[PDB]
Amino acid sequence: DESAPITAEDSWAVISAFFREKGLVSQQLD
Amino acid sequence: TTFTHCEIHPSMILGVAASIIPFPDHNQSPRNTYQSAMGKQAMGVFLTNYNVRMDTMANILYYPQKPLGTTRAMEYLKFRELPAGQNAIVAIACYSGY
Amino acid sequence: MNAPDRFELFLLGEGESKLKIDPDTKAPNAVVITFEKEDHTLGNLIRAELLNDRKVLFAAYKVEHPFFARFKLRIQTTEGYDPKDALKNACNSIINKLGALKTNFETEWNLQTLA
Amino acid sequence: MSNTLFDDIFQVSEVDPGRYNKVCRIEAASTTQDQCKLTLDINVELFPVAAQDSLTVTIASSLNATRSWRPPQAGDRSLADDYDYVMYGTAYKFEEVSKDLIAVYYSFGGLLMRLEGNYRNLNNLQENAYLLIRR
Amino acid sequence: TNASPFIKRDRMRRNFLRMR
Amino acid sequence: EGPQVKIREASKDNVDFILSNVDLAMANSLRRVMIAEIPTLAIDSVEVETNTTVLADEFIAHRLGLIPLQSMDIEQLEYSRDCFCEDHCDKCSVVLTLQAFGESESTTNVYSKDLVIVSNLMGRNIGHPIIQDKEGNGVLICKLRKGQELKLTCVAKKGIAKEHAKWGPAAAIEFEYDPWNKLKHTDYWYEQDSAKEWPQSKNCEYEDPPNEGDPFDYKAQADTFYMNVESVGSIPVDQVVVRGIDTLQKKVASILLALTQM
Amino acid sequence: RGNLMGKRVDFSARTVISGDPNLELDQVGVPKSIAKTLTYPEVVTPYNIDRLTQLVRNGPNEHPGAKYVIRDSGDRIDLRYSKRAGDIQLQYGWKVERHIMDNDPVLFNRQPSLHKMSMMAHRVKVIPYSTFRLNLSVTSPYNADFDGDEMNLHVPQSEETRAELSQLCAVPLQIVSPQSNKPCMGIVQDTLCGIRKLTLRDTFIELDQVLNMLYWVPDWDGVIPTPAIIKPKPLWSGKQILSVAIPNGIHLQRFDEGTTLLSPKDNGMLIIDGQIIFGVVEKKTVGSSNGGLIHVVTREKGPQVCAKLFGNIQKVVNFWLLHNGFSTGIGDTIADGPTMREITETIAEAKKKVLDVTKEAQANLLTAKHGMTLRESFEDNVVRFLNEARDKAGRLAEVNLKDLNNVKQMVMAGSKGSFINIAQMSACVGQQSVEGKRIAFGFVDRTLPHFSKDDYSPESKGFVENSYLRGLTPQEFFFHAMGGREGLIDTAVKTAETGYIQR
Amino acid sequence: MIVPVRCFSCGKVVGDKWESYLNLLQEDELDEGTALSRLGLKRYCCRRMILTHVDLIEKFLRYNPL
Amino acid sequence: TLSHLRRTNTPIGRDGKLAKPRQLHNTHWGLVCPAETPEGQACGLVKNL
Amino acid sequence: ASRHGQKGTIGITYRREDMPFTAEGIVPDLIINPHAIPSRMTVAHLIECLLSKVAALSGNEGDASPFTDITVEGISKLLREHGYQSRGFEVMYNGHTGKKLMAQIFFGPTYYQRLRHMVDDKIHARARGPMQVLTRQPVEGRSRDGG
Ligand SMILES: [Zn+2]
Ligand SMILES: [Zn+2]
Repeated sequence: DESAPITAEDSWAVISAFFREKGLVSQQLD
Repeated sequence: TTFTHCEIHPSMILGVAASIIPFPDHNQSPRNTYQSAMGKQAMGVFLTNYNVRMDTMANILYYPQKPLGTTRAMEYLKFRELPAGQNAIVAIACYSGY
Repeated sequence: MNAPDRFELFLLGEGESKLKIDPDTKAPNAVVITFEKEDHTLGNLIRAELLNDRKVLFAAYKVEHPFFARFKLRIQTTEGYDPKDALKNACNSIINKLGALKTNFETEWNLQTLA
Repeated sequence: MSNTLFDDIFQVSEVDPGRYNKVCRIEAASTTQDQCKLTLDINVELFPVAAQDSLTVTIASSLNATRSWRPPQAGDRSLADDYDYVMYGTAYKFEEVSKDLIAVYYSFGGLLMRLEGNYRNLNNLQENAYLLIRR
Repeated sequence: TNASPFIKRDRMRRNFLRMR
Repeated sequence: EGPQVKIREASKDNVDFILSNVDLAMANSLRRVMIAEIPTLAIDSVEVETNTTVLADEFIAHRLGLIPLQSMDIEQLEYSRDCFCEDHCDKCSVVLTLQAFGESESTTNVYSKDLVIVSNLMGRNIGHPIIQDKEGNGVLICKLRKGQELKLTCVAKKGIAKEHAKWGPAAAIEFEYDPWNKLKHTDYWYEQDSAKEWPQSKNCEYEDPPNEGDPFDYKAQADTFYMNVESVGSIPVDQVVVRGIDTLQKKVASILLALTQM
Repeated sequence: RGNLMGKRVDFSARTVISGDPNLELDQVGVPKSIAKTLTYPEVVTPYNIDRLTQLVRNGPNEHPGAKYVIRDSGDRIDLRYSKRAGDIQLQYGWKVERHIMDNDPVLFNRQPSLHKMSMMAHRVKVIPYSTFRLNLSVTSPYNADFDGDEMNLHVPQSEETRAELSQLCAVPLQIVSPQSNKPCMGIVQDTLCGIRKLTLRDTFIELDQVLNMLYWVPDWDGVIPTPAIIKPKPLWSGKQILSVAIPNGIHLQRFDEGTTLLSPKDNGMLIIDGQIIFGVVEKKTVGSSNGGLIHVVTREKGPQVCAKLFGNIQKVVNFWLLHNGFSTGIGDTIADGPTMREITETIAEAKKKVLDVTKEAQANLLTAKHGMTLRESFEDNVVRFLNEARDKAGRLAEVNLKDLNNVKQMVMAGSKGSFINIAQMSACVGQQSVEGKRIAFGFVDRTLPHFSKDDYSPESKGFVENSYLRGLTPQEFFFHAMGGREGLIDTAVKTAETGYIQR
Repeated sequence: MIVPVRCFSCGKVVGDKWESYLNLLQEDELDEGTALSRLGLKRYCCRRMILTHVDLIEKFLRYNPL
Repeated sequence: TLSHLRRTNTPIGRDGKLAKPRQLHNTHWGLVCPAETPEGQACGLVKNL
Repeated sequence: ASRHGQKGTIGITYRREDMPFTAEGIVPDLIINPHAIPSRMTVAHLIECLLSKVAALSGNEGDASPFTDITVEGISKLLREHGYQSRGFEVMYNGHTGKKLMAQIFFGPTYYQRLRHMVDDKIHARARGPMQVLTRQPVEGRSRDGG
């Protein structure tokens, strides 16, 4: 399946994508 | 049983130095307060260009090691790549003098 | 800086011997000896083996402070018998025992020798 | 000149652990002096004890102010030193109960006892003493 | 129970390489 | 004869053995002199002719100071403090030269075998760098690429372990006695059981279990030791054992002769 | 203010301290660079002539060193250049400047001073490895841990001043604080724990130790005490050996709640003729107290022998604690599982009674207790219930906890921690709060946006369920931070206000 | 940075097995635990040294000064 | 440094009250660290995202 | 300081000939007072040390993970089957003579770090130096040798 729910371990990848997009200094930069 | 939202992870209510606190539930809060105050005064490395990047104050140790303990976040804080201190072997003993 | 210098770990000080004896007045035939430039290495061993012999009476040794590589030692014995000769006898016993240890270890390791 | 000043056979009732690991507590009665009562602290391990054990006690005024102690000097010592439990301490307090039974509490360093008996009410002891217990 | 004291990542990458 | 000794297992680099019919103070003093007064040779003073790397110079110095060397004939030479000369005669010290060059496009390494003997060795087997791997490399120093030059003049004098760990040969120790608590010098922490909350010693089998119910043996005394010594390899392990014995005995003889002088 | 009632000074020192167990109270450890830097004038008499002449020949570097000389008139000849160095005859009626040789009187300061303390005088034993050094005793009246605080030092110049510092501001006549009508000195945490270890009946000791301590005490009479127990081996009690260090003719009685002269529970304390007889040394007898041992010996025997008394018992307990060794760990903290589930069901039944009371409130029938309001009575009931839950849990945990538990040994030994600390760290926390009311309805209708609306459950307001060891939930983490931050802000305002009113 | 010399804990010669510890990863696809096993430091006191060293000298040297 | 980029600072005045925002509030969730506060006369003034 | 606020300074330094040491001779790097623990209530330091030891024996790195399910029980069983004590206590020896030690010691690897306020910027002493022209008093500043 691909349509399964999401275990608590999984969200670190979401964090990875979010930081690779935004970066830490995103506030000042934006 | 009427949710509409869940957080990505409860660990991400923290801040920058707050990430570095290992097992930050497992102490008392004012200790976290002194830790966040203290971590700004740590040496180690700050950048990598320091052979050229002149400045007045600069503190570089010799052998920096990533800590044996860590949380998942300071991977994203790049702290694994550039650490603050190094590990050692500590002992807890009233060894009679000092 | 003009602290006392770093040759106080092992080197002898000029104009001063490796030891100075001193007579107490607290008990009959009781003396104390000042040692310096060494440590528990000789200290514990000399105290234990001088304790083992039983013609002598009482001993103990201590360091004043770890910042100085010196220590003291307190000896009394019964009359006629003397502390200095007692401890020199103790030292001969030490050197004899360990010399036996050395030669026996050498023979043991040679008879070990692989192939 | 060094003599026993009180000596009898005493029978322990039982023994209390006292939540420790090297000492315990004993209480005992005389066979002869039914007025007399004995309790005593003891290093429990180094001489084991049990219920229904007859024991003997001894005053031992001295062994024939003492100087610095001599290492035991293995030659023959014709003293009161040929039982097992030899034990030295200090007296501190005298007690009068029932107008007849005198009572004194000696010490041993960090050990205590309670002792009774009204016949020897001057012959009993005074500021410090020894102790001898056999088998 | 397994209780997950530690975890693996590129093995699961390769598992999805065979899954896809 | 007294202190009987028995071997267990030997190698090039670590020796474990049995010491019996001895005393606790004797063993402790053996350990102390073993880690403290075994004289050897190591690099101490460094002369930087020209540095170019991305590292600091005294950094390179302290990096150098821990390279061990061949240490057989170390008795032959003399301490600079007692030597009548000045500035490192051939009797009292040795000379080291290091050369590297930024030649390749890729990064370059420097191994500790690249340093060379310089001055008069006078035939005493002294001061070669130890190699341990299969590939003849003394352990790493610094990395360079295409543009950087190091010219190193280095002088190595005697030194001892007690004032600085540079001259320590030991760098490990092991120590055991009464593996089975028979002397009962200390109890164990426990929360519900002394036994199951602890593991057995590896030294368990050479002494019997404590018979489970006999009274406490009071007049016993310490013996039956278990020494495993693993040297660095700058000097052979049998040599460090016998030489520690030698320096202990010479020290005690010195204090005896000073006494009889007094 | 900055120029008349306070100003800058001369002859000053400022470093950071470390402890030491081998230096008695009237000394202080002074680093030798500072000894070179400072000075002190003397005079030239027939008495001091040779030692002063030698120390002048010693030059301005070697540690007993001189820097300046003063002849009859306004004469300042400096010894650094001084090409006529080995030539001055140093006539009478003159003044020389020298370094600090040892046991000079010296006045001590630490910011910020509050009372008659912080102002001790000291003698000096000069120490290398540059820093200060002082006795572990005097630490709490100095009101300074070793967290990096710095000290302030001054040196008198003339003999009147030196004498009056020596006779008034030295430690041994400052043992009892005038302000608190009880002595405020004290043996402290580590040696306190060690002496509680030593005083126990069940332990003993051997020759090799007891001879070494008997040499360790500086004023030992050259007489060994007798064996306490003889049969296979001489042995001694820790009480027996400590009785050597206690000086003679001192008497105390404690007699609290056991103490029927044959103490089964082994409390109490009684000393005849300077020798221990029985009891357990503990801070509530041997530390700072109204009927203190220190109070007794100072008031009776004479207030400087007590200095050597601290020196004696401090050195002895230190050296015995060396070969003894002592520590703690997690195995102190974790406890028995059945007791854990008893804690669990205790909290559970507390929650159940809370739920019952809330239901009674929610069906409108209540007492509406007199004085306060309906909701206030509800708050009182739930607060009282949860606090009874917390300390009943703590009582159960403490009574289950074992007798070889080292942190229990620490706390009933005295120095640090408490029953409240152990229970707090091991079983539960209790509801964090600000100003008595529990965590207010910040957002509308509820506490935090993560529960459903309109609740007063212990989870809702955030009574803390778990202990430390098992972890927390984020909500409890957040409330804990709330209470701590409240503590910090009130401290950081009250310090300025109390400083103003004190001045 | 540079893997250091002579472990604080034990003190034996460390870093001989360093690039070896590298090449027991890439061309062997070898798990680190058994890698440290066959590497052969039976204590842990040295095992931690290589377990937590982080290279910096590569990022250092991939500048091009002079 | 990565701490010091994300700083915030309010003005208040000299003394101020205490229920006023010197101390933390429940509204702060998910936005500002409930631990990383500076200490000394400005605790609860500076705060970190 | 620690990672939990245990600031201070260094008392002295010995060497290995009298530092405390164990069966495998793992001499320690630094030693502190247990009295920090039951007053500052810092359990996190201890759990960090225990997880650090099991990480060192495993070869795997550790985990902190503020709101998760890793417990002392799992840590204990893992490090137990790695062949040591179930909690972190240890047989230990005398530095001087090497007799047995009565108690046992929790002891192992931990992460520390270094501060900035070093001693050489704070050592400062003065006698009869420069004068300020407004007030004829000793001037300020460690830089210009103040008071
Ligand atoms: Zn020469
Ligand atoms: Zn190692």
